[PDB]
Amino acid sequence: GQALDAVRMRLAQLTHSLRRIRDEMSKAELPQWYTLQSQLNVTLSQLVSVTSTLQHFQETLDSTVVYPLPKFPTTSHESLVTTLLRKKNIPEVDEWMKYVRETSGEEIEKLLQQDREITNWARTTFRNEYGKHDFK
Amino acid sequence: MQPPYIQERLKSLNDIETQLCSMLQEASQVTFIFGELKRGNESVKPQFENHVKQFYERLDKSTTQLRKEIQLLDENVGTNKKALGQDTEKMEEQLDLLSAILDPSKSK
Repeated sequence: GQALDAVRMRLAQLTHSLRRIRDEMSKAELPQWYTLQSQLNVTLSQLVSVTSTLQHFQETLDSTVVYPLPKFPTTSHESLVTTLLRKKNIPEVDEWMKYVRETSGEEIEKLLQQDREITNWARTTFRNEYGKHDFK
Repeated sequence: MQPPYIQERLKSLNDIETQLCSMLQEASQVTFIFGELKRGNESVKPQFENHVKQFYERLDKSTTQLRKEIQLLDENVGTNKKALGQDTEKMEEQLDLLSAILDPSKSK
């Protein structure tokens, strides 16, 4: 419950930041560019923290089993239950990665290791380039 | 016109921003080339080293030259005034006009 509690508080503050950026964008007059950058960076790094913390506690979330309350009436709130129950993605993202995979399209494994060696080589090359010139 | 010193100062500054533009352009080409390098054709691999080296050497010496300019600012300290003579020069030209008026052989 502790992990889900931390997820709750962090997601609540993320939703609060979203409500903020919403009600300062809803104005008919656009504020200064710098305030928009500050709000963007803060909210976006907060989203990063959301992702990282959700990553950290996957085991606690998975272990939990969902069950409706005995006191909760489904006869009158079945629509509300179904609203939270449904999880299928929005369609546009679906065909989005479908076209993405269409465009992308032992052989695969050796290309994978070739990518490994290119990555390592590029990292070493840029380390050497940084070391070549004194930046301090 | 301005004294020459300011002229080469502004030339050096213009060179500075042109070098910055060249650095941005070379960043564009290196970002371009890395894409196909990730794609998997090794022909343009040698060009990558040259592009990276030229990009870094363009990034460094530009900042170095700008640092030299800001340093020049440090020792350049200590190194209507025209109005004080302005009326005088006006005076001069007016009398010149009178001369042109005074001589009828020069009014042609």
